[PDB]
Amino acid sequence: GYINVGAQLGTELFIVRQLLQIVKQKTNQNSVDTTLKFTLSALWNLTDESPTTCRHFIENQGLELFMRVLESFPTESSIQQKVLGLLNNIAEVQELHSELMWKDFIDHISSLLHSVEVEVSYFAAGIIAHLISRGEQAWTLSRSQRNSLLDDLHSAILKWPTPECEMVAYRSFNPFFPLLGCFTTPGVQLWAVWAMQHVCSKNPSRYCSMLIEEGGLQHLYNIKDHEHTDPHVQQIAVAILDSL
Amino acid sequence: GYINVGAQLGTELFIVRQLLQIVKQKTNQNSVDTTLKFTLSALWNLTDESPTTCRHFIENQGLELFMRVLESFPTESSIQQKVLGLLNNIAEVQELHSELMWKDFIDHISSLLHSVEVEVSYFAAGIIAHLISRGEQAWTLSRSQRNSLLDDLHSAILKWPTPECEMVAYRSFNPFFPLLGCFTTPGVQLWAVWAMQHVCSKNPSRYCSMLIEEGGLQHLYNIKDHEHTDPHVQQIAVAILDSLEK
Repeated sequence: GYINVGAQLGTELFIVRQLLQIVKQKTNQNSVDTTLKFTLSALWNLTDESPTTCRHFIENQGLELFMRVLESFPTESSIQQKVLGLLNNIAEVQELHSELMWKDFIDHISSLLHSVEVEVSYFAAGIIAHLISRGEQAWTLSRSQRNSLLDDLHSAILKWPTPECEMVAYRSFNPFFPLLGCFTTPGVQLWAVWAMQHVCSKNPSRYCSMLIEEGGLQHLYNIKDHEHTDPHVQQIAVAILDSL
Repeated sequence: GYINVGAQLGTELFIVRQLLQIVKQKTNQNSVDTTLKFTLSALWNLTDESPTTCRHFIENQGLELFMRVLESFPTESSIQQKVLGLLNNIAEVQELHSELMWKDFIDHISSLLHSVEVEVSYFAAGIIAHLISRGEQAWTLSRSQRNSLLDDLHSAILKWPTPECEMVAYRSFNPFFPLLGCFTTPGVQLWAVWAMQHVCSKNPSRYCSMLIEEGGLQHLYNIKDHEHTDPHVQQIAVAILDSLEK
């Protein structure tokens, strides 16, 4: 039994609200506890493929709470991966795009995009890739930054070694397929195919089939035979292809 | 994206721990507020048809804390309803039966059975009907208390007025069906049939179809033909029968 029809949703957004509180007290205490990392992980996981959870996160001042954990724990890369991992999930939500066009934010993840630790800059890239993928009209901050970041995206990826373990898990590749078509912005394209290549080669049982069943092959073959394609994007896309 | 495959179980049992802590903190400040009430509601909903959550609750000192909740707010009937609704979900998980064989726990539930609020009494009854259902074998507490609870369970159900609104929600009637076959212990069936009639009465669009789909009719049709049946248990049988018969 449960309390009333339609009440499970309110319970989940309440849980979000309480987790964010635990984040706010751990940050006031400057206390990098296991409870705090458990909490950032819970938030991260609850925003996976949940625009509703993501919008609740934004409306409870989450974006500013998290800019503040990034500034309070500058040397904590585990904390930085979970923060940015969630912000990557937010970045996937189109209607939340304007909410992320804040300058203290872009400027911060833009710093993290140049972290040499792929477990941190992979998600900073994901955020940026998703935002740029809208671009033109949608970019309401420094048009020089968008054009700058588009090059920093493309070049940070080239430097990335392959990760030790899996840094991330996906239930679906659908949020990547819009990126795959962004020929005019090759770093956007390059993060998506790099992302796909990474998870497929670490755990092909789960992901190679997922990739094929959601039509990913179509998109990858589409990059390949659209031969006016960035060569680094072509490189990875044909490497994902000849592996299936 | 999310942290790693199969990690939603660790995060949700972490949630159960953090909610229990908020209960502990609100109880400690005598703060009966929206946070406390949301947190009880959250624990209630999270234990719905979820033996892992029920077990994590018991393994993280849930039972002790919730009785400390009943003892701290003895007139807060909204708190009591939520507390007893969770404990009713736990009373459904047979693996957990023994963990609820604590006389101090049962004393609380027996006492709340006599509440003048059906919204509170209904859930004490539910914990009791399920526990008496497990059979005199699994009842590691007194037999003189097990039987008196059956007389009280049965006589309480017949005192209850029609509640104003739906008191509870369910996704499946399955946990009730074993209760329907307790011809030995009538008040246990009476809770089951009263509860089904309550939700069909208040929300037939939802429950009249759910009850039929899950094979509830044959369980009721068992009660209509078995002639050595409790009369009150039998009359609710037929009234639900005809109501479901559209």
